Parts: sequence; C-alpha cells; structure tokens
Amino acid sequence: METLKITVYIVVTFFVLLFVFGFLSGDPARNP
Amino acid sequence: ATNRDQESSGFAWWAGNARLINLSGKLLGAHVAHAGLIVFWAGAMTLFELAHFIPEKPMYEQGLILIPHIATLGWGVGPGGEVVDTFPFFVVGVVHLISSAVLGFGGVYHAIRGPETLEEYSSFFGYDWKDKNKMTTILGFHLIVLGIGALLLVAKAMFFGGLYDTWAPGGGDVRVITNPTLDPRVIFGYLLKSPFGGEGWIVSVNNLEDVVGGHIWIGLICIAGGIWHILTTPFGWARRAFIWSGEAYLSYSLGALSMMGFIATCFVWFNNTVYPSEFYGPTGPEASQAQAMTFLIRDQKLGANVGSAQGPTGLGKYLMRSPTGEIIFGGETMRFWDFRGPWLEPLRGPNGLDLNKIKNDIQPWQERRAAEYMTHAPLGSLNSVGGVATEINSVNFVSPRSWLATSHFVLAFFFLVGHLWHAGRARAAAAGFEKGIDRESEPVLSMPSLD
Amino acid sequence: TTGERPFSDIITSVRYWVIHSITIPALFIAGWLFVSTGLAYDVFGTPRPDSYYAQEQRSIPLVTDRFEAKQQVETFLEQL
Amino acid sequence: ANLWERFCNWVTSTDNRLYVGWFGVIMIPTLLAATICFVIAFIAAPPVDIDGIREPVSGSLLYGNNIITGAVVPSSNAIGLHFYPIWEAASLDEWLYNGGPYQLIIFHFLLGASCYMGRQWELSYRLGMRPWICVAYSAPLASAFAVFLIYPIGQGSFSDGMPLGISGTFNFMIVFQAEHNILMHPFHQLGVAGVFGGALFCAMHGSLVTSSLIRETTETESANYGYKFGQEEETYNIVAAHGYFGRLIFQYASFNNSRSLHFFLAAWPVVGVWFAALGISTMAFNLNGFNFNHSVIDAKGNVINTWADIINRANLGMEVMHERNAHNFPLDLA
Amino acid sequence: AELTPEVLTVPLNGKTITLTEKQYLEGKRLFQYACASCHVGGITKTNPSLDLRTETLALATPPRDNIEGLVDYMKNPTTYDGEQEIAEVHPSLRSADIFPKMRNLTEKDLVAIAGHILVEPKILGDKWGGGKVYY
Amino acid sequence: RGWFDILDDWLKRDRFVFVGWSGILLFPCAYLALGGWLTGTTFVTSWYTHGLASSYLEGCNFLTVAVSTPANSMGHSLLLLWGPEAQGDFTRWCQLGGLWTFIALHGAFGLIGFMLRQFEIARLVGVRPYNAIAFSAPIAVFVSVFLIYPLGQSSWFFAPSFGVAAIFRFLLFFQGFHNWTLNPFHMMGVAGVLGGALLCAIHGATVENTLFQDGEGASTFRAFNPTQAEETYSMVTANRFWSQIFGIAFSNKRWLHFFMLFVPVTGLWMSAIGVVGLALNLRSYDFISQEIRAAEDPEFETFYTKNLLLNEGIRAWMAPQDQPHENFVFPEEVLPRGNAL
Amino acid sequence: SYPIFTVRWVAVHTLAVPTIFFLGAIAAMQFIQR
Ligand code: CLA
Ligand code: HEC
Ligand SMILES: CC1=C(/C=C/C(C)=C/C=C/C(C)=C/C=C/C=C(C)/C=C/C=C(C)/C=C/C2=C(C)CCCC2(C)C)C(C)(C)CCC1
Ligand code: OEX
Ligand SMILES: [Fe+2]
Repeated sequence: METLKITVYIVVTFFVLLFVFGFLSGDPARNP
Repeated sequence: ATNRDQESSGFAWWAGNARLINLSGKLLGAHVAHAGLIVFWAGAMTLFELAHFIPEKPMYEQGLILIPHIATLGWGVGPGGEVVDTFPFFVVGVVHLISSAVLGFGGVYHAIRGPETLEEYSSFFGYDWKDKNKMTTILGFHLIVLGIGALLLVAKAMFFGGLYDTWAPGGGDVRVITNPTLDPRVIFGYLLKSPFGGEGWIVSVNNLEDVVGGHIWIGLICIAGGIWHILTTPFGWARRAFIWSGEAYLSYSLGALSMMGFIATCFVWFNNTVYPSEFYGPTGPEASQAQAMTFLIRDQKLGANVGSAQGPTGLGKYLMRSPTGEIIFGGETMRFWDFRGPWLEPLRGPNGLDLNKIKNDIQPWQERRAAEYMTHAPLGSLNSVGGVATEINSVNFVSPRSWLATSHFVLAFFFLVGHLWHAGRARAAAAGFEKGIDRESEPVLSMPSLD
Repeated sequence: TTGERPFSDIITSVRYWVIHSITIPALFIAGWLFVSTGLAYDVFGTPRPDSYYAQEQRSIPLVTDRFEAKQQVETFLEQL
Repeated sequence: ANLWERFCNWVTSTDNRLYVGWFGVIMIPTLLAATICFVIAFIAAPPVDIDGIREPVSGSLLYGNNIITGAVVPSSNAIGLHFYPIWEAASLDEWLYNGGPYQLIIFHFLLGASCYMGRQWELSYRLGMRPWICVAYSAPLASAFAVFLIYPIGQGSFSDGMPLGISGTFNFMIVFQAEHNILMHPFHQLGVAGVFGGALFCAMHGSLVTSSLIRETTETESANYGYKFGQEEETYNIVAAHGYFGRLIFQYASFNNSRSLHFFLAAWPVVGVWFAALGISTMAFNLNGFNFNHSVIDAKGNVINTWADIINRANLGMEVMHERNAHNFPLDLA
Repeated sequence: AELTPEVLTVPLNGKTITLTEKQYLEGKRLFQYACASCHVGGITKTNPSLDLRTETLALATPPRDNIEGLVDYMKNPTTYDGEQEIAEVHPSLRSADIFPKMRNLTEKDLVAIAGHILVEPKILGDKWGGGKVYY
Repeated sequence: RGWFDILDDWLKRDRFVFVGWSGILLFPCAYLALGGWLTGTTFVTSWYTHGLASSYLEGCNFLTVAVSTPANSMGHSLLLLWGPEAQGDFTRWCQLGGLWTFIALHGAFGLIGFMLRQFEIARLVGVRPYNAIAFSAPIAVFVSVFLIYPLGQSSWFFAPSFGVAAIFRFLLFFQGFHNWTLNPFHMMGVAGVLGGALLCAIHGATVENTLFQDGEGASTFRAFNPTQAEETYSMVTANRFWSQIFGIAFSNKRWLHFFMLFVPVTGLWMSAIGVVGLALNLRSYDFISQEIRAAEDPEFETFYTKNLLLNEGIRAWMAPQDQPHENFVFPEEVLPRGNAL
Repeated sequence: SYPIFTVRWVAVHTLAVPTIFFLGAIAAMQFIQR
C-alpha cells in the first residue's frame, strides 16, 4: 500500500497533466 | 430600436437577453437592475423574515435563512445565539431594500434610457468583449472590490463587533477575533485537504481564526490580483487557452459559480462554525450524533453500562470504535464520527469519546442541546412537515440547512448546465458553426471514413 | 386555416367579453354555490366534516355486500 | 514537430475510429478502471459489510448470486464519506470487506462519465457541430452524480449510494421511498413526466416519421432501404406527418417545424431527468417529498386517511424493515 | 364525528372542566409551538418509554392525567415517579432561562396544552401516544 | 349519395378538431372518462369503498385525490348506474365505486376510439398507421393494469385508482406483494421506457446539434420551412459523431425512427405480459435457489433478500389500511420490524 | 365573416364550461371550515 499509492498518484497526474496541457496546447485552434 | 426583433439581431424573444451582448450601455442596465433585484431580495426577505420573527423561538425553527447570516456576523445576538436586539437585522433589511431603488434607477436608466453602447460616450467605460487588456481592467476593478469586501468581513470580525463564535467558551458568544491565522501553511493547508470524510476540504474550517485570516489572505490576494489585472494584459499562453468572447467569460463565470454553489451547499450542510447551529440548526452529522448522545445520556441515567452495552450486531450500542480507533457514537451515526460540535467536545478526550467523561461529567446544557438537536434534525418535507417521510403533520420544521443546501444544489447544477451550454456555444461561436453546419463546406464529407 | 374564427380574433373581440364577463364569473359563482350551498355533499354522497363517523363510533363504514350494498350505505348514513 | 504536437495530432484526431480527445485521456483510463473493477467485483468480490455492523452482503456471482441479484455492494457505513482507496487498507481482503471496490468504481465511473460529457463536446467541436449533446448527457450524468455521490454526501456515507447491481438498485429505490417519499416529491414527478413523456415522444416521433416515409421500395423488401445514407432528400414527408398529427389532436398542438420538434424531443426528457436528478440531489439533504400524513381530519379531529396515508403505511413498512439491525435509536436521522 | 363537550370534558383536578373549540384549537397550536418537537403524536422522541397517553399520565407520580396535574408538570416537571426533578432538561416555567419557547405561556394558555394533551387521545384513539404502529 | 355518404362527409369534414367516425366513440367516452375523473376527484369520496378521503371536497389535494376503485365485495361487477348494486341511485353509485368503473370503461372505449381515430386519420391523410401501432402499447398497458389485473384478482379493488397518490399506492403495492421490480417483464419495460426517453433525448439533441445553417440568425428554428425537401440536419455528421463517441451509430434514418417506434412500444408491451401474469399472482417473487441458500445459511445476505424483507414490511404494515375489507387486525407485535424502528 | 357555433365551439365549451364551474367549486372548498 506505500507503493501502489504513489504508483496511482503518478499515473493520475500524468493523465491529468496530459489533460491540462493538451487543452492548453491550443484547443481553440483545433476547429474545422 | 436595434437588436429588438429577430430581424435585426438574429436572436429570438426567449434568447432576447442575448441581443444585449454588444450593447454595453444596455448590458450595464441589465446588470444593475439585476443587482438591484438581488439587493431587493436581500432587503425584502430580511424584512419578511423579521416581520414574521419570534425572538423566543430559535432561528432554525422559523424558516429563516437571512437573519442567521446577519446573526453569524455578530449583530444583535448574545450568549448562545439569542437575539437581544432585532434592529441590526432591520437595518440590513432597510439599507439593502432602499439601495435596490438606486440600482433599480440605474438599471432602468442604462437599460431603457441611457446610451445603448458605452463605446462612444466613455472609452474608459466602453468595452469590447474581445479587447483582452480592458477585460482584465474590469476584472482587476472587480477583484479589488471583492478584496475590499473580504476585508470588510475581517473588519467586522476584528474591530466592529466580532463574529458569532460557536466555539466560544461556555456556549456560543459573539467574539472579537483578534489573533487570526496569518500562517499560510494553515490557510492554504485547507486547500490541500481532501474533500472526503474526516478531511472535508475547506468546509472543515472549524474556528473563526482561520476564517478571518483566510479572508485576510483571500482579501489581499484579490487586491493584489486586482492590481495585477489592472496593470497587465493577458499573456500568450492564456490567449490561446481561452475564447475571448462575451459568452465565453459568462461561461467561465457560470462554471465558477457552479463550483461555489456546490461548495456553499457543502458549507451549510457540514460546517457549524461559519453556519452556527444556534442560527441554522444542527447539521445532518450534528443531529445523528445528538440522537446517540441523548440515549447515551438517558440510559446511563437509568444505569446502563454504556461502554459495555452491545448493539444487536456485536457493535457498541452507544460506544463503538471508528475504523481509525476512536471511541465514537454507536448506531448508524458511526458514519458521522468526523463531526465536531461544541456540545460534545467536553466528552472527547484523545481516544475519541471518554467513557469516564460520559459517566460523571455530562452537563445538563449538553443534554438539552442534544435533545434539541435530535428533534430538529435537517429532515423535513417539501410542505415543511418535520421528521422523516413517515412522520405525521405536527412539526413545521425544515432546517435552513436543508433549504440552503437544496436550493444551492438546484442552482449550482443548473449553473453547471449553463456553463456547459455557454462554454460549448461560445467556442462554437468563435469558430463559426453555432448556427449550424454549412452545406457547401460540410466538414465530415471532407473528413475521411472510419472503416 | 380550416374556416373557424381565429382565437386571436374571438377572445380579443369585445363581443366575447360582452358574453364572457358575465358567464365566466357566473359559472364560477354557480360552482361556488354548488359547494357553499351544500349541493355538492348531496349529489355525490361525499360526507361533510361531521359525517364520517357517528358521535361515539369510530369504525370505518365499509361496504361488505354487493346486492345488499345500497341499503348498507343507508344503514351507515342513518347511523349518522 | 516533437512527440507532443504529434501526440495532440492523435488525441484530437477525428480519423480515430473511436475519438479520444483530451477528455478521453481521462475518460478512457478511468472508465477502463471502472469497468475492469466492476466486472471483477460483480463476479468475484467477497461479501461487503455495507451497513458497517459486521453483517456482510454478498454481491458477487461466485458467492451465490445471479445477474439480477448480483451487485457491487456499496462501501461500509463504518467508512462513511471517507476516502477509501486500496492504500487506505492494510490488506486487499480488508479493502474488499469494507466495500472499497465500490468507491473505486464510482470514483472512476463518475470522473470518467463527466469526461464522457466533455468528450461529447469535444467531438462536436472537432466536427463543426453545434455543441449541446453534452448538455443533454448532463441529464443522465447528474442522475449518476446524485445516486452515487450526492445522495451519499447528504446522507454522510457511500453505503447510501446506489449499489452497482440490478436488485441493489431496487433496494436503493425502496429505501429511498421509505425515507424520502420520492413518489410525492414533485421533482421525481417531473422526472416521470420526463421519461413517460420521453418514451411517448420517442414512440410519437418514431411512429410519425415511419408513418410518413415516401414509397421508394417494393413490399417485397424492407422500407428501410428507401433511405440511402447521406442522401439529400428527406426520407419522409414532414408535411404529411404534420397533416396527420395536426388532424389527430388539433393543428396547433403540432410541431410543423422539424427543428422545433427535435428541440422538444431533446428538451422534454432532459429537463425531466434534470429535475429528477435534482430530486435525488435535494433528497440527499433530506428535503423529502410531500408529507400529507394525517392531513384530512374531520370535525371531531379524527384522521380521515387518504391515499397518501396508505403510502405512509407502505413507507412505514419499508423503513422499519430496511437494515433491520443497523438502527439502535428510534429516529432514522440519516 | 364532531368536536363537542362530551369530548371537551376532561378531569381538572375529582372534577371535570370543559374546554372550548377556541381553547382546544389554541392549545393544539401551543403544543406544536413548544412541545410537539419531542411530543409529536403523543410519544416522546427523546424517551420513547414515556408516551403522553392518558393511562401513562394517570399512572405518573403525581397523577398527570389531570389538567391541574399537567399545568403542575409544566411549572415543575418531575420524573415519572416524582423523585427526581427535571426542569433543567424539560421545558417549564421554572426554565424560562433555558427554554425560551416557554416564556410566553400564561395560566390561561397552559391549561389549553393541558387541555390538548387530555382531549386528544379521545379524538385519535390509540394513535395518541401510539407511535408509527398507529399512524 | 345517401345518408351514410352524407354523414361520412360531415364527419370527415375538415375542421379545427377532426371528428370522424371514431369521434362518435372517442369524443363522448374520452370526455366522460376525463370528465368523470375530475368529477370523482372533486366531489366523490372513497369513504365506503376504501375508508379514504379522495376528493377536493374532503380536503385532498391534486396529489392525494383519486377516483378510487370499488369495494372488494363488488367483485368484478360492472357497476352500471342502473345495475343491481346502484339501483339507479346516483348518490349511492358514486359511493359504491361506480365512477371508477365509469372511468375505466369509458376510458377503455375512448382509447379504442383514439386508436381507431389514428387509423381513420391515417386513412384520410394517406399515411401509414404506425402511430396506431405505436398506440398499442398504451392500450395494452391500460388494458392489462386497469382491466386485466383486477379481473385476475378478486375484484376491481386491486386495480389502480385514478389518482396521483393512488397510483403511488399501486406502485408500492406491487413491490410489496408482487416484487414487480424483480419481474423480468417489468425490466424490459424499464429498458423500453428509459430507452425511449434516452432515444427521445439523444435523437432530439443529435438533430438539434447537427443542423444545417439555413438562416443567418443565431436562433436556428426559423431556418426551416416545412415545404422544403432538404434534410434540416446533417445525418452524415451525426453518424460520424456517434460512431466515434459511442462506437455505433444509426446510418439509416428510417431504421432510426423505427427503432424509436420499437423501443418504448416493445417495453410497454413487455410490461403488459408481466402484469397479466401478476393478475394471476404469477410473480417473479423469489429465486428459489437463493431462498434455499438463505434459509439454511443465516449469513448469506444479498440485496435480493433485503428487498424481500422490505416486501414483508410492505405486506404487513400497509395491508390493514390498504385492504380494509379483509378486516386485518394485525397486533403491535406481529408487525415485522427491524431493531429500534 | 365567420361562423359562431361550430364543432370547435362545442369542443371548447363542453370542456371549459364545467372547468370554470369546477374551479368555482374547488375555490369554495378552500373556505370550508372544519
Ligand atoms: C430581470 C432580468 C432581466 C433584465 C434586467 C432584462 C433587461 C433587458 N432586456 Mg431582457 N428578458 C428577460 C429578463 C431581463 N431582461 C426575460 C425573463 C425575457 C424573456 C421574456 C427577456 C427577453 C428580452 C427580449 C426579447 C429583449 C430584452 C431586452 C432587454 C433590454 C432592454 C429593454 C428595453 O430597452 O425595452 C424597453 C422596455 C420596456 C419599456 C419595459 C419596461 C420595464 C421597466 C424597465 C420595468 C422596471 C421598472 C422598475 C421597477 C423601476 C425601478 C426604478 C424606480 C424605483 C425609480 C434590457 C437590458 C431587449 C433588448 O435586447 O434590447 C436591445 C429585447 O429586445 N429582454
Ligand atoms: C424535548 C426536549 C422535549 C420538549 C420540547 C418537551 N418535552 Fe416533555 N418530555 C420530554 C422527555 C425526555 C420526557 C421524559 C422525561 C423523564 O421523566 O424521563 C418528557 C416527559 C413529559 C411528560 C411526562 C410524560 C409521562 O410519561 O409522565 C409530560 C407530561 C410532558 N413531557 C409534557 C410536555 C409538554 C406539555 C411540553 C410542551 C410545553 C413538553 N413536554 C416539551 C422531552 C420534551
Ligand atoms: C477565505 C477562507 C479561507 C481561505 C481560502 C482560500 C485561500 C481559498 C483559495 C482558493 C483558491 C486559490 C482556489 C483555486 C482554485 C482554482 C481553480 C478553480 C482552477 C480552475 C482552473 C481552470 C478553470 C482551468 C482551466 C483550463 C484548463 C484545465 C486547461 C486549459 C486551459 C484552461 C486555463 C482553460 C480558509 C479556507 C483558509 C478558511 C475559510 C475562509
Ligand atoms: O444506511 Mn442505507 O438507509 Ca440512509 O436512513 Mn438511516 O442510513 Mn440506513 O436507515 Mn434509513
Ligand atoms: Fe427525427
């Protein structure tokens, strides 16, 4: 438990930083 | 007569407030007349609550939501949440209601008489929605004013009377909070608190020290964020991260207000510091722990061995353990073991509730407060029958906490829907397909197949 | 578009309210005097607030018959 | 042209068979975590003590359930509203006992179905669509918000959440009516008006379009082949359906505007289920349904029972029997 | 039936006093004002042993199935055997300091709560002091 | 051109509300039933059939009013006003539940008359009679529940009553006595109704968000005149939206709208088959394999056995009040009660 | 130039004449003393 906690914590923040950066990486630009 | 049919605006009558997006004088009078409506309701309800007010009865027994807000500020209440002067309630009703005619004048003036756009008469007041530094200038002006408003609360708390403290000694009393928490590791340690049980993100603020010092911190970063947004233009990472439209900033505000309504719902439901149970009634947690206490009191008064008394299931009927190990109240109220009120901290030692502080140390004001809080739980009906859904029509009681949490959940959910409506639309509007798909240049017939 | 006078043209004509300022209040008054003069309690057999129970009796006057059931209700009503 | 602008060219691409989007970088790993944990908990979860009183409720299939009686049993009442991840527990078997799988599923499902909603926005913005299919999905999503998160928050325990199960759902419905009188709550009545109307206006619109299809085929093959996908002609006569349905009731009860028609089909179940989710979310904070118990009384003062007094005896029946051992005290506060 | 002097006759002290239809309706409201938060329907929510039934109240020490006994309870509330004194946990006129909903109860207004508590079991039946079994 | 042809002209005359041949059967009977609901919910008690207040005259509100069912002693008497039970007496007929059978039979005949109207109008406007075929699901729900279910039971008394709270009685009756949630035919109805309400909401919002831009205004409803022969929305975009959001999409607009006809109508027809079974008390009450398991194991608890404990609560707490004819005198100790409640 | 006593007149009035009668009757019920 000690290990899976920081395993999930890194997994969560990497997907969440992927969420936050990709909407910061010009989501108004990506329109037809 | 511009933007007043669908021939000139392209907006119908049911979206006719959207005809005012580019009409700065008319949109100002829309907002000042609506500001006049909120200050009217603040005034007229407070008068309605004080005209129908019994200072014998507690505030939660009277369907009062606004008299508890003035009473929390430390106005006209003394020891234990008891009204000694209803005139500070009446003034708040009169100063708001009379001010509503001034905002009602200025709302009616700018809407139906003034210049339709402010862009000609006053370049300081005239704004374009897609002018980014002007849109922070109004944001910087409004941030300083909310920094002024969050310092007025500190002023009332530190100088002009103090707020009502539920955790005053010997019961609740209006207390001048003279040593507020200026420590940012405590103020912003609330922000990193878990929302979930036992942590209770910012709803767990349980003393008026962190409240005042948190409003020194919020009240001065809003001033320093006002001076920030007055003196700067938006940076380039933010210009590509936002739609800069009138409906866009509306949607960002709607999404912010959905956060705030869902949080204030949680404040009035869980917090009994900034929403004292003297005025607002016991919380959902507070009444279930009061019921377990009343029968902890009643049965030990008949000589029950309440630590060793067992439930039907093997657990303690009065006193079991939390899953962390604290001696907590038995029954179903084991879900509410994270509840802190001031009528049971004289029971709580370091292992949870102290059994030796239950036997020879429960005061009669605590037996009185637990029996009151049990029979005034925030359970009630929509026609305001107190009690459970299977209760008979004798008790005309719904808590203000139930009224405030449910109304600000109805409002906060719709404001999330209104955010989803307006954020989707304002990004469809800035890209140019909110009115539909162009048939001559339909994107999907120019988009490749799937399989 | 079928032939009848449009509803924008009937209720807005004053001849409508020559008729209906004195028939809409008249039927609201007729319906009032159905309940206020007590005829509602007699057309349909709905009891008055002093007609659910006899003075000491508190039983439900419940029908237990089919072909001796109209006379059974009258037995409960003669009880009142 | 680093592998970030090549990464956003895959995530935001409409050429994907299933669109990912930035909301789908949260939606896919949360909902796969909420789907892998669900079917494992539905087949092999050992019995969860939901009510915190050491009486475990078998929910999974291997412990003598079928799919109808199977559930993921909600987290223990001893936990309450507490955050119970796998690392809160000392072992897995403790996490399985106290209903930790329920908190894993609903926190991954709601976070992943919230991100389904913005993914529905995001494809509408990539396709050049108008954006409000997300707003219509906010009606079932608020409902999932209510019975999994909001009604636990108001009641103070994830044991009060709806069990992820067919008969666990029916437990949740029965107990809710016993404690909150949901039938007498008008927001649930607007929700039934949203789903009965929703099913009506579905079968209405489904049958008026099917009634009005132009003959393109023979009676020796299906009328479905009169539509070829992407055709520019409307496949049914909207004037005949309005001519039909307008003569059915009266002409002005009838949407002779297809766009005004489909707004109504959109808005009636969505505002219906919005209000119904607001029913559960407001009965979270015990703002119960209409309580007409002993409302009609006679001249003496004897209670003349109503139909709402017959419901009250049924409501009493479920509430004195729900969680037969959990109550040690006479009032059911939360 | 009808609210009537046969229902409004209740024992005063071995004497009966007659309530009026104004007084019984006033003292239902003063029961719902200051008493029915705990004593809804004739039960006690904070002690479901001691219901407000006439048989329970006739069996209390001193007898509290009288109007003089219920107004003596609302000025000096005892336990069910009269030994211990509970005006610090029960609303009374000795506890205007701590039960503020008792302060405006006069001697012609407590008699209506003493009137409502005695008249109502004849009106409801087993429902007064019976609980949810008898709803 | 004789009198049948002339009456055919005037009945099928193009007017505001279309009368037709079905209007001879629809327009009195649909109006006597709805006029008799309002007459019964305003003015008629249930004090002799049920022992209830159920009119506005007694003090009930719109939720609590009903035209209550006849007494159980009536059986399945038709309860004609001239019949042997009422004997002509209108005052007696309302007390004996005669207005319930007035509404349940005129409303039965008006629903035939509305379904015949749907045939008659579709034969005159030249369209297919699928709305009549889709109206077979409210017929079968009205027929199974208000007519077939009491006919299978002992009387009209156990039919639902025409009232808001009285339907709510009937829903809570079927949970306690029939375990109607657990019945698979009701679940096909819930899947059909909620599938219909989903397909109402999805198809409504899909069309409204795939619209073609046909007008230069920001309110799109005035971009449609009905005589046009263009698709008002992009079915191609709508198919590509749902293929990547949900995985599957309609590509046939005729199959989509048949599926919208199919899903609530098959659901309400499946609920009919369950209620016809419940007329004979053929419940899916119990999974026999689990109550064998739970009766020799006192630790095997599922949510199924919890619901059955709730139904024992409903069947013993509601019935001495819900069923007054039986003279259920249940003592204060036979009542199934958990601890402390 | 229109008719006055149509079929629609009978559809309107057979509903709305007892509707107003009933609304006067339900509004008289709001003042029935108990
Ligand atoms: C309370 C919220 C609110 C507010 C503040 C406004 C404000 C406005 N609306 Mg909007 N609107 C609203 C709700 C609101 N509306 C609602 C609910 C609908 C749907 C019905 C609309 C539909 C709508 C349409 C279709 C249009 C507007 C328009 C307008 C604007 C100008 C009206 C005008 O100039 O014509 C003159 C108005 C009148 C002559 C009406 C007189 C009303 C007066 C001002 C009432 C207030 C008097 C007040 C009590 C006096 C207090 C002061 C006193 C004490 C001294 C104005 C800013 C118009 C617009 O877009 O302008 C370009 C427009 O076309 N609205
Ligand atoms: C909750 C705090 C209460 C309120 C408000 C009122 N009563 Fe009470 N009552 C309460 C308790 C806990 C008890 C039991 C006390 C004990 O001896 O252990 C009572 C008891 C009574 C009785 C005695 C009943 C009996 O069995 O003899 C009476 C007559 C009584 N209460 C009357 C009463 C009245 C008239 C009130 C309103 C003014 C009232 N009570 C308020 C709790 C509470
Ligand atoms: C007063 C008080 C206090 C204090 C408080 C505080 C200090 C607060 C603060 C708070 C804060 C400080 C908060 C924050 C928040 C944040 C947010 C809310 C955010 C949001 C975000 C967003 C909105 C974003 C978006 C985006 C993305 C995601 C990506 C793309 C881009 C963008 C930008 C769009 C205390 C508790 C002590 C006590 C009580 C009283
Ligand atoms: O857990 Mn599920 O249900 Ca909500 O109420 Mn209290 O807790 Mn239990 O009883 Mn009733
Ligand atoms: Fe369609």
